[PDB]
Amino acid sequence: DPVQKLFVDKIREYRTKRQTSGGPVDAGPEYQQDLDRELFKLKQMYGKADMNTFPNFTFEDP
Amino acid sequence: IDMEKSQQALVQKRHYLFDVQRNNIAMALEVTYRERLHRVYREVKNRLDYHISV
Repeated sequence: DPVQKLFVDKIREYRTKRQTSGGPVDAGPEYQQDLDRELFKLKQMYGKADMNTFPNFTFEDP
Repeated sequence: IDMEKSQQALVQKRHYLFDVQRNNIAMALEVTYRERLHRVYREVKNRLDYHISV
């Protein structure tokens, strides 16, 4: 299976990558910008409530 | 005579109105109960879905 140098090439690029995975290597600030935009949009689709607790209701009777 | 008898019989069911009122109000309270339960379940599932999607 290692006969094809392509497999090993991909494999050890992958490995070096995982070792570098101490952080997302070469993310690039455009990565962060995309994250920013899509995370907002997701949040608005999910509302504005604090995403940490059980938002209380105090339900109203007739 | 028979008209008076008819009134007397009509008296028997003179309570049904309030029976209906009670049934309606009680079941409305039950409606609020159940919908509150379902709504809290909805909110919790949605809130955790946020993080799953993240």
